Amino acid sequence: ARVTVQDAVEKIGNRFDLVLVAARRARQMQVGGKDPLVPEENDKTTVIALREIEEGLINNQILDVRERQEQQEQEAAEL
Amino acid sequence: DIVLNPLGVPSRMNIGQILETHLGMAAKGIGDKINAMLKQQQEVAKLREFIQRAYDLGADVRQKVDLSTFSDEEVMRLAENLRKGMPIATPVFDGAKEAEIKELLKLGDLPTSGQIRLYDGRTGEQFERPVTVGYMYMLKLNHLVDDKMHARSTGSYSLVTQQPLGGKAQFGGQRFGEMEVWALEAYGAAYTLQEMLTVKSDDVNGRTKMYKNIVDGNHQMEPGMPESFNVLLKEIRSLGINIELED
Amino acid sequence: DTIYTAGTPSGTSGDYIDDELPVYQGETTQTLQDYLMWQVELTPFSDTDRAIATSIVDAVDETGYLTVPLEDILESIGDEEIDIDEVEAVLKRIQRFDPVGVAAKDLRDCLLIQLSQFDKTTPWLEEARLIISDHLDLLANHDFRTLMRVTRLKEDVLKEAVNLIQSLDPRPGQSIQTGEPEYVIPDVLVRKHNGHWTVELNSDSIPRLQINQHYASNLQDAKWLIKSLESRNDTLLRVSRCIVEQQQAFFEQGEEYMKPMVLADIAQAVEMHESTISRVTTQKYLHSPRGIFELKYFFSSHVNTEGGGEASSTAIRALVKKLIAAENPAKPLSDSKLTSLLSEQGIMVARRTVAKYRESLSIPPSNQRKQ
Amino acid sequence: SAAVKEFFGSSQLSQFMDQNNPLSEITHKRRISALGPGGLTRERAGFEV
Amino acid sequence: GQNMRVAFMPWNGYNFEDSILVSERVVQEDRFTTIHIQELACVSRDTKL
Amino acid sequence: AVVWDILDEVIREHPVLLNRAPTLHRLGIQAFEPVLIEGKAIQLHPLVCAAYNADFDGDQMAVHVPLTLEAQLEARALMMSTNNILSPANGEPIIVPSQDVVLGLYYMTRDCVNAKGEGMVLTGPKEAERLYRSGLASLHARVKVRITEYEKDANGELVAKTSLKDTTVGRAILWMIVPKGLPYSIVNQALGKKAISKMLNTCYRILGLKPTVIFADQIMYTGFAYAARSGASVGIDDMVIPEKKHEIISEAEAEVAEIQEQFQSGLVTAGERYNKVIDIWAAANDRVSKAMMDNLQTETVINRDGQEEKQVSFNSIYMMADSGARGSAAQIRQLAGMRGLMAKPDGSIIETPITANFREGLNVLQYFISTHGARKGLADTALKTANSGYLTRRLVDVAQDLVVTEDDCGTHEGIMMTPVIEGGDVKEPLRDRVLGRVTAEDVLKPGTADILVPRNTLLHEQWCDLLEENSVDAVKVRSVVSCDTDFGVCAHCYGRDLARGHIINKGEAIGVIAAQSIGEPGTQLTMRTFHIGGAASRAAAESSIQVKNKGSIKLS
Amino acid sequence: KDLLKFLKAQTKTEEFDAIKIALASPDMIRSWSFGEVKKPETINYRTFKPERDGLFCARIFGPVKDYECLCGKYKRLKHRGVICEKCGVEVTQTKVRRERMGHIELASPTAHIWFLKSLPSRIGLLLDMPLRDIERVLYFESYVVIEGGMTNLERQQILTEEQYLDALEEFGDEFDAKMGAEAIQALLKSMDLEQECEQLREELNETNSETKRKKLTKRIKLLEAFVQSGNKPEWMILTVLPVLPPDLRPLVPLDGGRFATSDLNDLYRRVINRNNRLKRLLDLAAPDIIVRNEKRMLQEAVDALLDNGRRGRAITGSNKRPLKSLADMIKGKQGRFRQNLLGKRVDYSGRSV
Amino acid sequence: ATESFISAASFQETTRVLTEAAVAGKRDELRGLKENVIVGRLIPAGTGYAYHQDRMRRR
DNA sequence: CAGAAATTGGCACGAAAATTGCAATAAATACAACGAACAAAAATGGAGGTAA
DNA sequence: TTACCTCCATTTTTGTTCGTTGTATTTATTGCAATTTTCGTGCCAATTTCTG
Ligand SMILES: Nc1ncnc2c1ncn2[C@@H]1O[C@H](COP(=O)(O)OP(=O)(O)OP(=O)(O)O)[C@@H](O)[C@H]1O
Ligand SMILES: Nc1ncnc2c1ncn2[C@@H]1O[C@H](COP(=O)(O)OP(=O)(O)O)[C@@H](O)[C@H]1O
Ligand SMILES: [Mg+2]
Ligand SMILES: [Zn+2]
Ligand SMILES: [Zn+2]
Repeated sequence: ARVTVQDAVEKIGNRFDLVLVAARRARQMQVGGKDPLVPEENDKTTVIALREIEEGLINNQILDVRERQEQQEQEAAEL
Repeated sequence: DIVLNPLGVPSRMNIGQILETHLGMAAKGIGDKINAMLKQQQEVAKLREFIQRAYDLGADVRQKVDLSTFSDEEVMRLAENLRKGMPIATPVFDGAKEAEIKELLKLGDLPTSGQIRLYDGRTGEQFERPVTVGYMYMLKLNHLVDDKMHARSTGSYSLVTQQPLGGKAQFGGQRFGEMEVWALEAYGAAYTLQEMLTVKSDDVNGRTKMYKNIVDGNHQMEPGMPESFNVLLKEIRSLGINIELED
Repeated sequence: DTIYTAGTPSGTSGDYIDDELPVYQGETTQTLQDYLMWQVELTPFSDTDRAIATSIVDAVDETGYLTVPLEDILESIGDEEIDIDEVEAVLKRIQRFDPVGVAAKDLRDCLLIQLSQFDKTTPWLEEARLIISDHLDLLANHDFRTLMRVTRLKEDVLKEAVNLIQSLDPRPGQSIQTGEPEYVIPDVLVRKHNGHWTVELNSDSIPRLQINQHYASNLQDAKWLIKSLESRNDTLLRVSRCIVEQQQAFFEQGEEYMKPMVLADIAQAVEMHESTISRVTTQKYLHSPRGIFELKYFFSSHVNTEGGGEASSTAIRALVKKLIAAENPAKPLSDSKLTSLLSEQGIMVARRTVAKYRESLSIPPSNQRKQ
Repeated sequence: SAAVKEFFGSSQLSQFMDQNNPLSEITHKRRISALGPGGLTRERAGFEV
Repeated sequence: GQNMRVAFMPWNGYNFEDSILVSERVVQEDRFTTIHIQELACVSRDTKL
Repeated sequence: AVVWDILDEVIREHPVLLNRAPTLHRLGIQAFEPVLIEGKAIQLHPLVCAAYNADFDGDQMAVHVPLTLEAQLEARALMMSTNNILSPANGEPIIVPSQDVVLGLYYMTRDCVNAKGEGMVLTGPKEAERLYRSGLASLHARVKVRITEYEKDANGELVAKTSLKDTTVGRAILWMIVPKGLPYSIVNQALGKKAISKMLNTCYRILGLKPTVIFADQIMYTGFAYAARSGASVGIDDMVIPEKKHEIISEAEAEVAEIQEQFQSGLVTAGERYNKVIDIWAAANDRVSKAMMDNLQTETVINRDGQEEKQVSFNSIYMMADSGARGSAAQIRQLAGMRGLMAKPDGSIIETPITANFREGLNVLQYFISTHGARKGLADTALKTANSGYLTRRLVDVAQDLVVTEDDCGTHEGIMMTPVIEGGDVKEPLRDRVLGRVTAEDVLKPGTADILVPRNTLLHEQWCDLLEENSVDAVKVRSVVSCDTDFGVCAHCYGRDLARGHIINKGEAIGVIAAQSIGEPGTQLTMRTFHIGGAASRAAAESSIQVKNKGSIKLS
Repeated sequence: KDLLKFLKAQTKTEEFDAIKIALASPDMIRSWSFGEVKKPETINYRTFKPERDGLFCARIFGPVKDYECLCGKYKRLKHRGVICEKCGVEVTQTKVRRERMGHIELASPTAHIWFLKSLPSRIGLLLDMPLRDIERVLYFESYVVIEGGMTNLERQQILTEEQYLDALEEFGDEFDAKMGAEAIQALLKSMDLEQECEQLREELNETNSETKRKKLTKRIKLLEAFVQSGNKPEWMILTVLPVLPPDLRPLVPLDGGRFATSDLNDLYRRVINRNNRLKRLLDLAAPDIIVRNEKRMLQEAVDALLDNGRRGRAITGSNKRPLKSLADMIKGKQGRFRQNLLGKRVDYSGRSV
Repeated sequence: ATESFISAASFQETTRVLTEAAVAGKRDELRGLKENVIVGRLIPAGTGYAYHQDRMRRR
C-alpha cells in the first residue's frame, strides 16, 4: 500500500469509507496500544492499517464486533 | 561546458541563438590558430599575415584594417589579446550572412555545417548523429535560490485576526487562497481542509492543543471557532444589525 | 538653522505602488511569561499542577523573581485539600525551565538553583555551595577575613570560589528581554551664540497644516484650531524662554549653579495662572549640549543661606557628590563630618537633610566605603 | 525648501537608480513614463494608447 | 556575461523542459561567482536616564 | 549529528502537498512522498509537469504538511500522484510523456531502407538488444523476430501465442517493456504522442491501475535513455526553403493588384476589397505551408540492389514536428515558409502581410509591422485573464451546492444523443458522446424490434463497440437536467466518474468539478496566446459546396 | 470561585446549528454595551494611560494588563473578578478588550443610510414615497405634515419654508409639520401594518394593470416581511449607536512612544464631537436656525461613519485618501469574507524553486 | 437568489444582501459547502459526508 | 567577650506647594486643494406616444 | 381627454492567482476653590562601633 491503495478500495468498495475505517484502525493502533494483525516492517500506523485491510482482516463490521466484545468484557470485569 | 535542449529552439522561434552559436565557434577557431602560432615561436611576419587575412575576409565590408602601419610590438600585443578568440561585430539589421560564416569556418579549419561528432563521457560510444557545438554568451540573472528558499512551522501571528504574517522578511506562512480551497473541495478531502482552516491558522486554542498532541505522539485535532469569524460578527454588530448563533 | 552633516538612511523605497496600504493590525511578541507558559503546556503535569503553575507564572516579574509568597498562591488556588508542599514541588519543577533559575524567591535561592545543575568534576563546587548556603553577607560586605576564619580555607581556594560565584547569572530572566527600547524626541532646543542662550522650538516636530478652505461655518472652526495651536506653542515657547533666562548660570557652568525657583516665579513673570504653568511643563523635555532634561527639572526646594538668599537642593546634592568623590579610602567621611565640612561655605543643612540627600543619591554610608 | 525637497525625494517620478550593471543605468535614465501627476492611470488608460 | 562552449542535444532528462546541465569545471573556475556587500548601522543616542 | 537520523525516521511514510499558483483545476495540488536531498530546490517528477503547467525556468512551488491521521490517509488515498492518471474533465490520461521521451520513443521505433543488419532472423527481443549493444545491427534495421504475446481469456486468464513477426530492432527492444496482456500491434509502428497516449489508455482499460503506473515509469526511462543515445541536434542547415515559395508569392501579389485596380474602378467598395485581400493572402500562405511540408517530408536512399528508393526523411526539424514532441505546425511554418498575417490587440487583421521567414531574416519595415502582434499577444496575458477569472468565480459560486446524494431516482426521461457531423467529416461520433452514460430506454435493433441494450445499463467500451457494430445513430440517455432527487442528483442520472472509470460515488461535489473543468481551458489558452507570436488565425471563406461520397442529396 | 473550573470554563466551545439575522432595538444595543462613551480623546499624554469615558477607557472596555486595575490597588490572580472602587476597573484578562462593545447616545435621532440609500429605499418603499422627498426631509430641505387634522393639508405632504410660514400664519396650531429625522421617525411610528396590508391587497384585487400590480405586490410583500418577523419600522432610525471593541481598532504606533488615530477612531471622534456640541446647544436653548445645521452635520457625520462616500463627497483624512469605514471593512476584495474567511495563511508551509 | 445569506454575502453585493436579509429576518441553516467553510466545519461532501448524515439523524 | 557611645532609620509635626473638577472660550482678510472620471451591463424613474 | 405602454437618461456594480510591497504631523485651552501631596526638621529606638 506504499504506492497505491487500489486493493483496499476494492475490498471496502468505497474510497471515502476506506479513509474513515483506516483512520479508526490507525488511531486504535497509535493511542490504544493494540497489536497489529500482520508483521510490520518499519511501517507507520496508516500503511499498517491499509495492508491489514488489503488482507481482509479489518472492516467496519469486524471493528464493531471487536468493540462490542471488549465492552462486554469490561462489563464482566465490572460486575 | 553546457548542454541545452534542441526542442526548445523551434517551439520558441528564437533562431538567432543557433546562428550566434555557429558564428561563435568560428571566432574561437581563429583564436586557436593564433594561439598555436604563439606556443611555438613563429616570427611576426606569419602572425601579421594570418591576422590580416582574417581581417580582410568578407563580402564588401565597410571596415578597412591595414597592419602595415603597426609596429611589431603593437602587432604582438594584438595577437596576445586575440589568442583567446577574435571578437566579431554584426549590426542589428546589417548582420553577417550565412556564406560569410561558412567562409570564416573554412578559414579556421572547421566543418562548414557547424556540426561535429561527439562521444559519450560514460561509455565512450559515439552519438549516432552529428551534434551542433559552439560558443554562446551566457548571463547570470539576479534570481538566486538563496533568496527564494523559505519554511516555517510556527511563528508570530497578526494581532487582530490572529493569522500568520506574510513574507520571508516577517518569517511568515504560505497563503491558501480560494482556488486551493476549491481544489480540496473537488478532491473531497474534508479533514485536510478543516485542519487547514482552524488548527493551522486561527484556532487559538486549537493551535496549542495540536502542538501539544503532536509532541506526545498523538495525531488528532479538536477544532474550535476561527477568530476571524468573531471579528466579522463584531463588525456586523457595529453596523446596528443583530446577528448571532442560536441553539 | 543648520544642516545635519551626517546621518543614517532609511531602508525602504522612495515611491510605493499606488494601492493603499492595509490597515495596521500589529504583531504578537514573546515575553518571559509566554515562554514559561509554553514550556508549562509541554510538561507532564496533572490538572491541579497546571492550575498552580499558571498561578505561579502569573506572578513572575521582569527579572524572573517570584514577587508574591507561596501563601498568596495557595490562597489564590481556592481549594482546601491542596497543601503547601504541592506548591513547593510545582515551584521546584518550574524553577528548572529555561532560563535556569527563574521564579526564585531571592538571590540565594537563584544562585543555589543555578549551582545545583553543574557537574561534580567542577574544581571548586562544594566551597561555593557552602558559601552561598551559609555565609552570604560576608561576601557582599567585602570582609575576606572572617570568611577565611569560618571556612577554614586558604587564600587560593576562596578566591577561586568567589570567581565561580561571580560567573553565575543574578538576573536570569533578562535574557529574554524587550526588542528595542523607546526614545524621546526633544520639544525645544537651547543653543548658544553671542554669549547668549537662544531658545527655539523643534522645527522637525512642528509642521504647518495645509488650510482646507476651498469648498466654501466649518472654515471658521478650522481656524479656531489653528489659533488654539498658535496660542499653545506660544505659551510653551514663552515659558521655556523665561526658564532658560532664569537658569543661565547652570547652562554655562553646569551643576552647583541653579537657583531655587518655583512655579510662583514663572507665574509672575509670564502673567499666567500657576495651574497652566504646571500643566504645560509636564512630560516635556529640553535638549541642551549637556544632555536632555525634563522641563520640570529646574524646580526644587531650597535651604537658608547664612549671608543671604537660598541654595538649590540640586546644588547641595552636587556639592555632596563632589565632596564624597574626593575622600580618603582609609577613613570615609561620615554624615556629621560632612555637615561640618559644608558649614564653612554658608551651607546650613541639618544632619537629617544630609542623610536624606545621601539616600537619594544612592551612596552607601561611611562604614561600607572603607578600604 | 520644503517643496523642493519634497519634489526631489518623495515624488512619484523620483526613483532609485538601477545599478545591476551599466546597461541598467543607461536604460533607466532614458525612460519615458506616461504615469505620474498630470498623466494617465493604470485604471483609466484605455486600450488604444 | 561569459562565453560558454555549448552543445544542443538531450542528455538523460537533465535538460528537460528548459533545464540546463552545467559542467563541474565551470564551478572549479569561478566563472559565475559574484560578490555581495551589505551595510548595517548602529546609532547611540541620548535618553532621559 | 543525531537529529538527521531522527528526521530520516519521521518522514519515512508521510506525504506532503505540493501546490503551484494559479490553481486552475483540482490537479494543481498533489501529494508526494519526500526524499531528502542536498540543495535548496525542490525536485519534481517529469511526468506531472503537464498537470501542473510547470516548467523549469524560475517557477516556484509551495509545500504543506498534513498533521492528523485522517489528513495523511486522505493524502495517500485521494490526492496521491498515482491516483490522478485520468483527467476529470475528459477521461483521457494526463500523465503522458512529452518532449524528450516522445522524441526518443519516436526515434527508436522507426525503419530505414538497407540499414546495418537488415534481413536477419532473431530468437527474441533479448537477441535484438544483444545485437544492438555490440554494434552488429542498427536500431532501424528491418528484421524478423520470434515474439510471444499473451491474450486475455474470457474468464480473465492469459493464453500465450508465439509467431514470427516482421519488425525492427528498436520495436523488438521496446517490446520487453510492454506488460503481458497487450497485443504486439501497438508497438509495431512509429510512435508519436497520440500513439503513446492511446497505449496508456489501453493499458489502463485492460489491466488496471498498478500495471499502468509501472508502465509509465518504464516508458519514461527508456525514452530518456534512447533520446540521449540518439544525439538529435538542430542546425541552421536543417531548415529548408522550398523553391516554389516566391513564385506563389508573385502570383498572390498580382491578384491583389488586380482587385486594387478594381477598387479604383468603382466596381467594389473598401470593405469588399479588404476581405478579398485578406482571403487571397490566407490562401497563398496555406499554399506555401503545404508546399514546404511536402518538400520537407521525403528522403532519397540507396536500396540494397543499387537502385534508388524514397522514404520518410530523417531531418531533425521534420522529426521534431512529426513526432509531436514539441512545437506546432503554426510555429514550424514561420521558420521556413512565410510569417503571413498579423493581428492588432483589438483583434483586427493587418492588410499588409510578411513574405519572409526567420531563416532568411526580416527587414526594418517587416519587423515594425510584426511588432503589433507581439503587443497583442503580450497584452492578452496581462489584461484578458480577468475576463476568465471572473467567469470561473461565477461558475463556482453558482454550482457549489450540487452533490450526489442518491443512487437511483427512477426517472425514465432523458435526452437523445446523436453524432455531431459538421462539414464532410464527422466531428464527434456517437461512441464518444454516449461513453459512460446510462440508457433511459431499451435500445432496439437497427432493423427490427429486438432489444439490443437493456435499459438502465452503463455504457462501457464493450457496449459502445456493440453499438458501433450494428450502426446505431441515436441513443436516449439519462441526464441531470431531468432528475427527481431533491437537493442533489443521483448516481445513475450523472453516469460514469470520468477520473476513475467506474460509476460515481455518493458524496462527490460534482458542481465544483464541472465549474473548474469549464473554467480552466479559457484561462490556459488566454495565457498561451503569445507562443504563435501574434499571428492571425483566419481561414479563407469557401464559396462552394463539394461532396465527397456517392449518395443522395437531401434538403431541409 | 474555583481556579480549575475558571480556567476550564474560559476555553469552552459554543454549540450551534444556525445563524439568525434581524434588526437591532435600542434596548438590544444598550444590553450589548458595558458602558457609555462621552469624550472624544483616546489616550492621555501625561501618563500614557487610556482616558476616562474615552475611546479606550478601562472602566468600559477592560483592563490594559492581565489581572491589574488601572490605578493599581489590586494586582494579582487572587483578586480576580474584583472591581477596584477607585478606578472602577475590573480585574480580569486583557483579551476581553476584543469582545466588549460600547455605545453612544445620539442627542437627535439619525437615519441608517443603508435602509435609505440601497435601492430600493426600504424607508421610501415602506412609506411609499420617492427617495427625493425623503432625502429632502432628512437633510433639512423641506417640511412634511404628520397629521392633517381639520386643515386642507394631508399626511406626507412636502412643504417648503415659506409654505410652512404661510400655513402657520393662516391656520395656527391645528396641524403638525416637522423636518429632519424626527419627522420620519414619527411617520414610521404612527403607521400601521395589518390595516395597510389589507387595504393594499383589496386595492390590488380590485384594479387591473401591470405596473401598479407589481408595485403593490412589492409593497405588500415588504409589509408582510415586516409583520412576520419581530422587527418594527421605527428601528430603522438609529437612536443609540454601538461602538466596536478597541482591540479590533488599534492605534498606529509611531516612533517616540506616540500614536496616530486610524480611520475608525477618526470617524468616532468626529461623531462624538458633533454630538457633544449639539447636546450643549440643546441645553443652552439656542436659536433653531443654528441647531438645524448642527443636526444636519451630525447626520452627515453618522452617515460617513457607517458607509463613507455612498452619498455626497467622501471624507478624506490625509493625502486625499478616503477613510475606510465599517462597510468597506466588510465588503470588497480586501474585506473579511474574501481575505480572511475564504482563504488564509497557514503554518507548516514553505516554498522554493 | 439562493436561500442562504452567508453564501450570497460572501459572493457579491454584500450591502444589498445584508440589508435585505436583515429586513426580512432571515435564517441560515448552513447547508452548502461555503457556509461550512466560513465557520470552519466539515463540508457535507466526500470524506465529511457520512458525519453530516449522522447529524441529521440526531435532529 | 563585655557594655557605653556614634550612627541611621521609622514616626511625627506644621505648613507650603503641586494637582483636579467645572464651567467657559473664538472669528479675520481671502481663495484655493484637487482632479478632469474607463468599459459593460442591469435596473428604475421620467417624458413622450398611443389604444380608447 | 382617459389611462396605459414605451424609450431615454441617470445610477450602481464588477472587473484572475501567487511572489514583492509600501504613511505621518499632532493636536485644543484656561481661570479658580478645593484638594491632596510633599518639604525641612525634631525625636526616640535599634543597630554598629569603640576600647578595656
Ligand atoms: N498574470 C498572470 N496570471 C496568472 N498566471 C500567470 C500570469 N502571467 C503568467 N502566468 C503563468 O506563467 C506561465 C508562463 O510560464 P513561463 O513564464 O515559464 O513561460 P512559457 O509560457 O512556458 O514559455 P517560454 O518558457 O517558452 O518562454 C503561464 O502558463 C501562467 O501559468
Ligand atoms: N503574475 C504571475 N502569477 C503567477 N505566476 C507567475 C506570474 N508571473 C510569472 N509567473 C511564473 O513565475 C515564474 C518566474 O517568474 P518571474 O521570473 O518573476 O517572471 P519574469 O521571468 O518575467 O521576470 C515564471 O516561469 C512564470 O511562469
Ligand atoms: Mg515557468
Ligand atoms: Zn436521477
Ligand atoms: Zn484601581
